[PDB]
Amino acid sequence: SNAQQSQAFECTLVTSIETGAVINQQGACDQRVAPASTFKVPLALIGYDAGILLDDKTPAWDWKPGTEARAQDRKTVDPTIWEQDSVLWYSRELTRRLGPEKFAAYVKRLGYGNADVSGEPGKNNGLTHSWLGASLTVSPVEQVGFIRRLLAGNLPVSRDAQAKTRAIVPVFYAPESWSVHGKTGTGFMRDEKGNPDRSRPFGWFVGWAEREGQHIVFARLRVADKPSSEPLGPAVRDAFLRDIARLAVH
Repeated sequence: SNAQQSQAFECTLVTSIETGAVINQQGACDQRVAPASTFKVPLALIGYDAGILLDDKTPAWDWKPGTEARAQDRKTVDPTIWEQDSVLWYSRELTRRLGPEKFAAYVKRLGYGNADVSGEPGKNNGLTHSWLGASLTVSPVEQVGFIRRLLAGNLPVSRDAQAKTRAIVPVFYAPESWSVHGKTGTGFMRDEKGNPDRSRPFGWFVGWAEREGQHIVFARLRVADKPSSEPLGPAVRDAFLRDIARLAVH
């Protein structure tokens, strides 16, 4: 096989909030990958603490000509839609108001992954592409640790910002009355030259879930070595919701 060796892998990490113990772990769950749209969770947190984001419906911004955005994103967006629909330009409008110093200050203070939002050295894309592949990476275990802290309010930002961040995390309902609060992410791994490799798509689903008062925190990440027709983030999500009852039984 003239191609390079396969770097595909899967992780599924579920931990109990009440006992602190791992419930189900498939894969090493320690590999770092760009958070993609999962970064909207700590970015909402940064925005609510800084005061650019106010509540679940404000500020409402309108897409305007000249801004890079998918055809579905060209509408009016507020924090709820931003999270539910993964609106990339709203994230970049939020970082543009934050500025490079405030942005790297919050990411470092949150201890989120490698806390590197400088971007690719030479392209000055820290504020626009760092969470997509340019610099910032995070592992499943670090996704679970951050979400655990967010869920308890122990992150080093205001507790009201954490409450407002939890409120716009999208909600899903899984079998056996599991209420799931999760965020997807989809992207491509980088090739040797630093360009997106479309044969290496990846998908995330990270968040927490509740059933009859018990809480779990989870992270699922799939990194493929072959192209996919559908976005992996939503596919990983749908598979996780179908499985979470058997996954959380231990």
